[PDB]
Amino acid sequence: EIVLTQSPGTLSLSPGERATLSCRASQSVSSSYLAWYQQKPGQAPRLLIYGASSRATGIPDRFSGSGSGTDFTLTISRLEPEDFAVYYCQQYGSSPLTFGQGTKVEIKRTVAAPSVFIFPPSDEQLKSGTASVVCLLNNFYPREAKVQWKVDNALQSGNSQESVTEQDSKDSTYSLSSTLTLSKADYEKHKVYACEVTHQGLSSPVTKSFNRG
Amino acid sequence: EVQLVQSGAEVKKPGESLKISCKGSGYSFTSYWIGWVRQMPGKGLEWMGIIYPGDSDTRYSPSFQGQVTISADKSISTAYLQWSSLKASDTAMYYCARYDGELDFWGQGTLVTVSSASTKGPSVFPLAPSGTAALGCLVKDYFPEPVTVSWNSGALTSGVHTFPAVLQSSGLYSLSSVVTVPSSSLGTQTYICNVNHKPSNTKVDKKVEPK
Repeated sequence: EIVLTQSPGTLSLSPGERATLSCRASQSVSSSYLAWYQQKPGQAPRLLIYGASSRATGIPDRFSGSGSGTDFTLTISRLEPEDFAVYYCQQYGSSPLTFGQGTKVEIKRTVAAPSVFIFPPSDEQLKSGTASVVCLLNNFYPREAKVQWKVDNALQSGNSQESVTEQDSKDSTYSLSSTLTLSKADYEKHKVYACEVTHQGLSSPVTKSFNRG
Repeated sequence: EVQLVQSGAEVKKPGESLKISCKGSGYSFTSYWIGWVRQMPGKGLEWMGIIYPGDSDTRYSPSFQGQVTISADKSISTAYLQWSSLKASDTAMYYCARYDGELDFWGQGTLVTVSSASTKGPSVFPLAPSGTAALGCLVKDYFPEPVTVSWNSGALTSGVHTFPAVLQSSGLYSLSSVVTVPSSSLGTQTYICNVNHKPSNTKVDKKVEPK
C-alpha cells in the first residue's frame, strides 16, 4: 500500500500568516489522485482539494495545493480564524485507499503563563472511600504544560489524569484540569498536597498547596 | 442537494452485535460507491472498505477484512456496516462517504461506544474557593457520556471552562467544570452548577461556596 506521512504534527501560526502543510507518500502518486480534507472538532471531514490542486465546491481561493511524485503540499495563503482545524491528505490512485495521520493548525499567540488553583477533596467524597484532589491551570499558551503532584514531597506518578479544553475562541488560550485520585486511607495518612506547574511562560515552577484539615 | 444521513449514536457491551446505517438522498444511490471510515478517539481517519450499492460489489481495507461486514439495501438507498461481536477497541466515530476517486460528500458520523461498564449517574462534588478566585464542580463516576453542565441556570457563562471527561480504570467517566470570579463576590453571589446526565436520568444542582 501507499503510506502517507504528514508534517508537521502541529502547525502554530497567527491569523494572516501563510500555512504550508506537507504530505509525503511512500511511492509516487499521480497528482490526479491526491486529496485534502478539513475537520473541525465534533464535525465530519470536508473535502477541500481534489486532484492535488483543484478546489472543491464552496472552498475559498486562499486554499491551494501543489505537488507530484512523492511530495505534496496544502497551502493556506493567509490564515482566517475559521481555518484553524485538522487537515488530512488522502490518496485514491492505487488501492487500498489511504489517509495521512493529520496536521493540526492552531493559533499562535503570545506566551501566557497559567493561573494555578488547587482544590482539596470534599468531605462528602471522603465518606465514600476515595479522595480526588484537583489542580486547575487556567488560560495559558502554548498548550504544553506539566503538572507534578506531590504528597509530603513525594512525586506522584500514575495516579493522575488530566484533560485540556479546546483553544479559546476569544483569547486563544488553553486551560487544563488534573485530578489526583487516592484512597481515603492514603489521603488521611499524609499532610501536604501540592500541585507543581511547569510551563514555558513561568520563569520558575509554580506550586499551589494545602495541608489536609 | 446530496445528503448522507447516518443512524444515531450507539452504546454497547463487548460481544454484542451491531449494524449501523447510512442513507443517501439527492442523487442516484446505485450510481456511486459508498465508503466507510473509522476514527478512533483523538486519532486520524482510517479507510475500512467500500461498496457499490447497485450490485453489492464490496472491497475491504486489509486491516478490516474479516472484522466487519459492509452491505447495502438499494431498495431503501441504504448502506450498512456491521459487527457480529463488538470489542471495546471498536469504540470510534464511523463515517460513511460518497466516492467520486476522492470522498466528496460525508455522513455526519455515528459514534459507537463499546464498554463492559453499565449506566451510572454521577456524584457531584464541590471544588470550593479558598483578586480572582476559582471554583467548580467535580462530576464523578458516570457512564456513558455525555453530561451537560451550566452555572446559575445559564446566567453565568463568562470565565466558565467545562473540561473533556477522563475515562478512569473503573470504566466510569469523570469531568470537571470551573469558573473564575471576583474574590469579592464570594460572600454575596450564589454559585450553583447544574449537572444533567440524561442516560441515567440523574439531574443535580450543587451550590459551591467557601468551606
